[PDB]
Amino acid sequence: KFLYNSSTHKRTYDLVSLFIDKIISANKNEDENVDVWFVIVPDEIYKYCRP
Amino acid sequence: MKELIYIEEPKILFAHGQKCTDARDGLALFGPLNNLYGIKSGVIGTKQGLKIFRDYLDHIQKPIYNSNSITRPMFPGFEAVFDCKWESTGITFKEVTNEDIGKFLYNSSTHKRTYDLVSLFIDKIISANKNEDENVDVWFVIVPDEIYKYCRPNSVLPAETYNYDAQFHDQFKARLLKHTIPTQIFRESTLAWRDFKNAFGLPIRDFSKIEGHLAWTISTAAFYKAGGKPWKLSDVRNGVCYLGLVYKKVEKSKNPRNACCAAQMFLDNGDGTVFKGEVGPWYNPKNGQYHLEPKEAKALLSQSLQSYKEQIGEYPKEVFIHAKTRFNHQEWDAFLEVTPKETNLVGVTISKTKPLKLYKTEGDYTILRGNAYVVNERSAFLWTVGYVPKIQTALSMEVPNPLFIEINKGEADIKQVLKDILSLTKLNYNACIFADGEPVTLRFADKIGEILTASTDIKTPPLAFKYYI
Amino acid sequence: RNKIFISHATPDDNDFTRWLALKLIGLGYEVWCDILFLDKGVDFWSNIEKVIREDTCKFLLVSSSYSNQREGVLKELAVAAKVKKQLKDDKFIIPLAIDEQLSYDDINIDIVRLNAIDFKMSWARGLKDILEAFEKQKVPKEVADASKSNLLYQQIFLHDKSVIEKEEIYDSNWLSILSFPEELRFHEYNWMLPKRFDVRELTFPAVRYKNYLCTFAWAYDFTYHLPKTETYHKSKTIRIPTEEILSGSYDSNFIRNAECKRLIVQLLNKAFELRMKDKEVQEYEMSNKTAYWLEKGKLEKDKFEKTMLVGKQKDKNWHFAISGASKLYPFPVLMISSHIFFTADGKKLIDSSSVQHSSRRRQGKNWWNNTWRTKLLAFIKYLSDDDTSFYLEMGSEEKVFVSNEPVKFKGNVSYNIPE
RNA sequence: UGACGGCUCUAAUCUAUUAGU
DNA sequence: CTAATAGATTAGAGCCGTCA
Ligand SMILES: [Mg+2]
Repeated sequence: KFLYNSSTHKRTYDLVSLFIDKIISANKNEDENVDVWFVIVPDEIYKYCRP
Repeated sequence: MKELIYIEEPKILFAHGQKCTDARDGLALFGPLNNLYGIKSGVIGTKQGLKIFRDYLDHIQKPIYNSNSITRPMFPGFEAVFDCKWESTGITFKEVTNEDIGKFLYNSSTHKRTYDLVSLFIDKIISANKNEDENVDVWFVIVPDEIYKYCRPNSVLPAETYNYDAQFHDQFKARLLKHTIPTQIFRESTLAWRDFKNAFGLPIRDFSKIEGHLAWTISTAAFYKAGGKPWKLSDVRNGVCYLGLVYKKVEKSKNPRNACCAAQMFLDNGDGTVFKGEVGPWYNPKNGQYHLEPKEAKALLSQSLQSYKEQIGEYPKEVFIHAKTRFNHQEWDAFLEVTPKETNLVGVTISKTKPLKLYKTEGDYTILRGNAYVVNERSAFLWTVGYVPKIQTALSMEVPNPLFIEINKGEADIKQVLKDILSLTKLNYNACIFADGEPVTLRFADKIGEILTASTDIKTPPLAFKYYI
Repeated sequence: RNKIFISHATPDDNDFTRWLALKLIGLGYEVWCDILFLDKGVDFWSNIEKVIREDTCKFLLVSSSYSNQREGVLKELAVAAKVKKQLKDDKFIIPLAIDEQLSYDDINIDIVRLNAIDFKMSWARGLKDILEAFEKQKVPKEVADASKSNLLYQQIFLHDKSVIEKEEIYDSNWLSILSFPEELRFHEYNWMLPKRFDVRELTFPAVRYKNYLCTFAWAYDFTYHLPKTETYHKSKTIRIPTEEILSGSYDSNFIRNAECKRLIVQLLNKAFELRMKDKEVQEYEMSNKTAYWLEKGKLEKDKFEKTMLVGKQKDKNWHFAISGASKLYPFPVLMISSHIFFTADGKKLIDSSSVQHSSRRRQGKNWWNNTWRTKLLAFIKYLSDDDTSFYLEMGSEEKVFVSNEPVKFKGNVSYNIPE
């Protein structure tokens, strides 16, 4: 849904916010200890994230 | 003649799906749930404190015994119990010179010297976290006894920093909250107790017969603070959420401005156990009143319901609000204006100030633990402290006091409420004991409230318990 | 042959032996040990030799300062050596060293030449070494199951440590209230009594309420303090029976039911205070309440029916004391508390609250259930009036009767107090 | 601040009435 | 608003014991 807005800055901001909100929520409010957070990203996101 | 009822022990769960009534026995027999690989520890303190910590770590790799093996299970070693490595080789040292400590603890003002000492320690901790390569699971802060003597709020010495609590521990834990660093504070007289003596040649604190108990407690705290799951409850029913509310006095200003904090517990649905603080501290400006205004009550209940829904996927079928106070009609009307239609909200008050003591007519041993006296369909006394036949002793020394449980609001069954309250006494991760005397929903919420009341700069604090306890 | 025989010292190596045996049973092995059996007796010998000779596949020995030079251990070792010679197995006996005080040069001649497994520095790596040795030597085993160790621990080491269905009776600290006067009276002393009379010093318990006086006393009582009371029209007295307001079936614009109950509780408390003043018992003003205690030498050798209420502790005499509060919930009761107070010579209290706290903390250390309850019932029985009761005098012809025996409770579950 | 338990001391606030007003 | 008399309910600090 996010990667259709035709504005590169807007969709980049939305994707980054979506991912980092989940990562930060996992970090702060949980007793689980995780060292390296691996972010598996689809190819189309990588391709369409250039200026 | 009045009639008493008995409530059976709830049992807790360990590795390989094995149930036991004791945590020490189940840990020595079976082991914990998850698989850590090893604890890498960061030690900040003086040189002698570092040596003391190293010696203690070297001490708990072997079996440690108590005086009596029936009353107190023994400690078979850290790696035998927890199946992970915690040894004094994976240690990083951050030296704190003694001259600075001496310098800052003289300003004749408790607030200023406390602020200076907390700044001194947390500056090194924060700098090490931000700009270094070594990975640390828990930070062990060794504190001399002279610092511990004079840093209490009611301590006598024989404006900018005044907006903080005059307690070293709470201010230290609050000022490290926005960095999320698990830390454990040790006194120097706790790890090496044989060396500190009074003016007679004997230790001030004698751990000679309870060394294994201290090893159990310290090892369990270190294991839990590093991301380990020691045990979990074994008979938690589905669709039930437990919510504890605790009030504190903010003070340290013109307005006492009472504050309220919550703790939440429910079932993961993956057969786990969700147990975390629910706190954005809610405020009441009027002095002496421990009731929420409608807006704050709506916000609190909405947040708790949304958290449960997000974790599970559906609204709860039952919400028990344990509290140490009563509820008024405004509070409960605000509570009921956001609760879903098909949800039952029960508000229970657990009180300790109610004189009643039962004496056995013959023996010198107190009443059996799980006894209860039901006054009415909405009230009952419950003995959470008493004789436990498993360990051949009681949880107290004099005649114990019972808890007065009253179904203040809603419609529930008092026997099930007593059963749940007795079950909740088996989750004190801050200790390694047979059972607690109070439900942990009302204790960890109190700890959270007393931690995030020592500072005013805290915003959106973390909810994991390892950053407060 | 499936058994793994564990030899040890019976009363000394129990902790390690239990730990290792239960761990091995959890891993799935079959273990023979003498701490896994109840109802013993003639089982010793003529059965040990049989299991060593015909069932044992590995002989694990626990080597310590206690098992070195022990007769049973040495005889079992001799039998195990004969069995090892009987079979083609040089690795039939495995020592496990656990005692730091047992030097490797002080080992008995039977196992000086054997390669042992070390346990002193840690037990986890010793267990791993045992498991690796068993896997390398192909010791028989079933699938791993920790339920066997759980069941054996429950049935052997938790045997006589459970609750028992046994009917018991307990004493409490509540005294039931037996009698109530038939009416509560409001006397309309409309601007006839002084405005600042401080009615708490009257002869009978009274409480100001509006332009009235709530009391249990008689219409023209307390005429000494209020001289202008004989000329009083008794028809203007508001009379409400006590049973109706106790049961909650009374309410009017003059006074609500809760207020009536509160005033009754106040009257009961004041009557108890006045009667304790009548009883001539020493006072002690605590933080919020008042306690009552006895001097030295008031009782016959400080006893009331072979129960001491005043005693000694170094330089300070200790005194058992009580405090009482009257409540109407759950049922009308007088609740009693227990305290200890300390005096320099049995007659003057020490004026140091910290010293009192320390003495009370170090004196109740050795007092168990029976001491507390015996002292409490003795002190309560000392106050009894004639045979089974105690009256609080609410007026010239009004009394409230309270019991001298506490309320009993009954239970069906207890323990066996196995010394 | 390794825990837990039991005590003691010190504040508040509410409710009713009395005097303030 | 305010000064007393109660009952009834709330929170805060601080000290002492754990063997046998
Ligand atoms: Mg802790």
